[PDB]
Amino acid sequence: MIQRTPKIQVYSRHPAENGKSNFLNCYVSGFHPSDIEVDLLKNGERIEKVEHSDLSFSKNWSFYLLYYTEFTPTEKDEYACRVNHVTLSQPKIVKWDRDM
Repeated sequence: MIQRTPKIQVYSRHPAENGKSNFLNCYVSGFHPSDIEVDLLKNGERIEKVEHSDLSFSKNWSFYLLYYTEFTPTEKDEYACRVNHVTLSQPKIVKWDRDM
């Protein structure tokens, strides 16, 4: 057996073909086992509608999740990714840096 803690990155992107749209992204990488819970948070509250959840693996024991959705950030709102995994005794919350 092998278990690996996810790396968690939170960032925003504008699709070049539609530059006024903005997406909040949580890239959860290199984890095993594949069982996992991932949410985007807005002001501590789970975002229920997340448009894209793309899971892949490289080696049979390394998984990758891109979890993202359109959003409209205001300088007052706080966003984050929350991840639960067997390797994490407490849920891990990674805050979005607004300049990322």
